[PDB]
Amino acid sequence: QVQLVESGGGVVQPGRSLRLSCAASGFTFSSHVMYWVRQAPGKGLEWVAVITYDGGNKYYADSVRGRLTISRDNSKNTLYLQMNSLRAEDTAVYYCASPRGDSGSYYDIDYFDYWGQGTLVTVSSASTKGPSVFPLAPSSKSTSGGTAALGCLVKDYFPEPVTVSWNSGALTSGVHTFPAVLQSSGLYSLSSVVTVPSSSLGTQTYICNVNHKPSNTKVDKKVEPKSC
Amino acid sequence: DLDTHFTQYKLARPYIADCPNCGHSRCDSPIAIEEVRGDAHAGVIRIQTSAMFGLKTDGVDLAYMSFMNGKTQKSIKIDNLHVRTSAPCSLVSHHGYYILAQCPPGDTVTVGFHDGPNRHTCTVAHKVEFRPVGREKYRHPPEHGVELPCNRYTHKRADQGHYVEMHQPGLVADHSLLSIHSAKVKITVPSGAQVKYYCKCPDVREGITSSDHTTTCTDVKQCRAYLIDNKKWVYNSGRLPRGEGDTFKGKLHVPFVPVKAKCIATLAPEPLVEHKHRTLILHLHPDHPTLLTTRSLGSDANPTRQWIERPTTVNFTVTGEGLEYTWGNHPPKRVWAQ
Amino acid sequence: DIQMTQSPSAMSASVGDRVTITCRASQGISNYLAWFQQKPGKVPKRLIYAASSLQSGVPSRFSGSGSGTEFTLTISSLQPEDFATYYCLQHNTSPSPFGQGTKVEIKRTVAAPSVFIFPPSDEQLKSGTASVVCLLNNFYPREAKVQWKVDNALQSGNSQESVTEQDSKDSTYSLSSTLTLSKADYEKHKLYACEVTHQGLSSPVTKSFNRGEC
Amino acid sequence: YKTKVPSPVVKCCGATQCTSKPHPDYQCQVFTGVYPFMWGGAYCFCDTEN
Ligand SMILES: *[C@@H]1O[C@H](CO)[C@@H](O)[C@H](O)[C@H]1NC(C)=O
Repeated sequence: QVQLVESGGGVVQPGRSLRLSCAASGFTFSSHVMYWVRQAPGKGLEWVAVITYDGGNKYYADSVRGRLTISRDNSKNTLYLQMNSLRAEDTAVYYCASPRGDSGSYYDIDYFDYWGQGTLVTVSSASTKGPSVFPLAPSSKSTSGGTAALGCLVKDYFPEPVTVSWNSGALTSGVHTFPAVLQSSGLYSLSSVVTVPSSSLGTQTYICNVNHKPSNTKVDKKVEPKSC
Repeated sequence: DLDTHFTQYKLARPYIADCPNCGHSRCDSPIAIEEVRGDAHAGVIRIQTSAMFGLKTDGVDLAYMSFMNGKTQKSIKIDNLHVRTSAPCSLVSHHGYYILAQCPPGDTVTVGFHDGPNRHTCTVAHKVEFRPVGREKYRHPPEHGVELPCNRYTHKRADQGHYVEMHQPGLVADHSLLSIHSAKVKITVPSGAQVKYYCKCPDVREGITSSDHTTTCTDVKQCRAYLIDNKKWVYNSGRLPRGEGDTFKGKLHVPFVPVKAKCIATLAPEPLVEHKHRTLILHLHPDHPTLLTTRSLGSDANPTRQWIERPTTVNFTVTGEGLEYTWGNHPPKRVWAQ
Repeated sequence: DIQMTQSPSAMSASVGDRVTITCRASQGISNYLAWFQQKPGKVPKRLIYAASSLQSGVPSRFSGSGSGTEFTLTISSLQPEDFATYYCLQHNTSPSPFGQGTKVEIKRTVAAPSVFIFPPSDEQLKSGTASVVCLLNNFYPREAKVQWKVDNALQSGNSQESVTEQDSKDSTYSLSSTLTLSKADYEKHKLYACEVTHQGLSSPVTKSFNRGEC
Repeated sequence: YKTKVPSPVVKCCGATQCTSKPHPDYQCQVFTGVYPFMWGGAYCFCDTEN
């Protein structure tokens, strides 16, 4: 089976350098054109670069020209992307890809058939920080038609991801964990909310379980109605 | 049969290179001569032209020729193909890049059909000398005479004694592709081609594309139109720019390899012997400069070897030990004395 | 450079519908173009190449048309697995840009958002920051406008929104808007309101609280 | 013998260092400042970098 496996992604500061790698197997790597494609969080695909079977020609998107360098080592079945002078705009999942497994010198018409799972590059000056978890308390203002909403605000963490569960995963119905937003501080924030019967607020305990693996932070936050 | 040579017949492409003496000066002729091999004996020459003889575009033929005018292979009936030397030659057979011909002695070899509205010939400076096989420095193969084991090129084509390389053609330039649309330059592709766009203005320098147009640059003289036609392959000629990629394989068999045939050699007139006391008077009437070799049969060889052209009488001291002399291609003989 | 323009940027369709996605190149690309389907969190998968060659193993319901500058992907009968983002790619030249992508979402009946407002927690206020959260729950279509008002003054530049992917069961969206203030600015004002405009609402719905009221 | 010359390689701008092939009597050399005309007109316009 054809496989591509990206590695070397992570958190890097602006202006620093990072080197991505992509190991290839199940095809004759040294005979085929190789490509990098990136996808910024919540954006469309962006073509980054291409390199020939021999490495003799190399092309780049104008957004990355002079900062990114594509290379390969045919003896190691490995593609590389050297990234220099990284910017916040370079924050993306980078995918290693190739055409269908058939060869050429400076020609291709089978663009992008086989791909890797992608590796996340995050360009930020932020350091690893655990979230602060605050209750979104149910109230008369968060009640509609016999349904109450309650939640947890998971604020000021870096990097992604956090995981949020409710009642250790026993509560899944009506749960919405929103995509994280990048704040102007360079820290992420998200909310997780759940809708529950208003009659259950006095009898059922609601706990959000927040886990941020990068900082080893686990927080279990009980969400109760605000006592007046 | 004839169609059992598809490797050179299908895949090869008539290429065009820089003939040194194309008519008046060095043009780019479709019949650029390369690798003249006049190393045979009887005067048969193998010429590796840049045109592809024999095969029509439509698979195979022999009464046709494929030469490249422009970006396309304008194949025609072969009709008046000249092979010239100091005197005009007489071609024997033609197979793709190679054409085997028999020529008289000379110092220049020129090739050219005459497509009719135009000539399209080519020459090259290369001496051609023809030493006949044997002891007689003749000039032309005679009607009769003895035969000797000469070496020459077979007229047969279905051989695989030797092979030659054939890889992807290089980036042929073609200025005629840089047209303009009165606002910007327009590139074009005839069919399946994938041209390269390059221009002097600060713009996309790579420009690998099918049918497309320039970004900003406008001056035709400030651009380059490189053409890619990797569908066919050409000979590894030293007058054509290398493709930037891989040496594509495919061994084109050499149609005319040397073989050890038998040529008819001349036969010098018989000498007139006249015996004399311990002396062999030999009357000689050579027709062409012929080697004469004699050696004593005794303990001391006492060799004697000298070319003789003008009729002359030579004498030798034949002792009681005996003497041997080989006049021309005649078999050797021996003599005594009293 | 070449640019690829896709129309529409998003569309809503039902199962069984004929979907037509158009891609336009800024310069001629002959037929050296391909189409890719991407599902949320997955790698792209190629569906068509050469502007009409269907990829081996891809369903016969996918089809492609056009040449030169204008190209199309046609899904003849949209299946439940076809709700995804579709990209065109030109492959005539390097650089080889993708289009912006066309998102095909599940069409459902209009659903009005359930609107909820959450005051900042007393724990957050001890940290010197106040986050006010407005939740729009289970609405369709995705187009919703949230407007923060503090003492009836319209807020700008101090809120961030996040929207879920389309729910796999009810085909709705949920939206969270977070107004972020300093504790000092939160303590200066009294009335905090989230005003929601959506097609399923006959008039804008306002949810509000007074600071320090229960 | 026979002097088999492979097709020569030309780059429009910037040099090209040669490698010592294991061929018998493999003689390699680089030329600069060439401005090769061929077929359709000139091949390059880097008049010094050719
Ligand atoms: C024989 O040899 C003598 C001495 O070299 C020479 O002068 C003469 O011409 C030769 N031939 C005859 C026919 O005597």
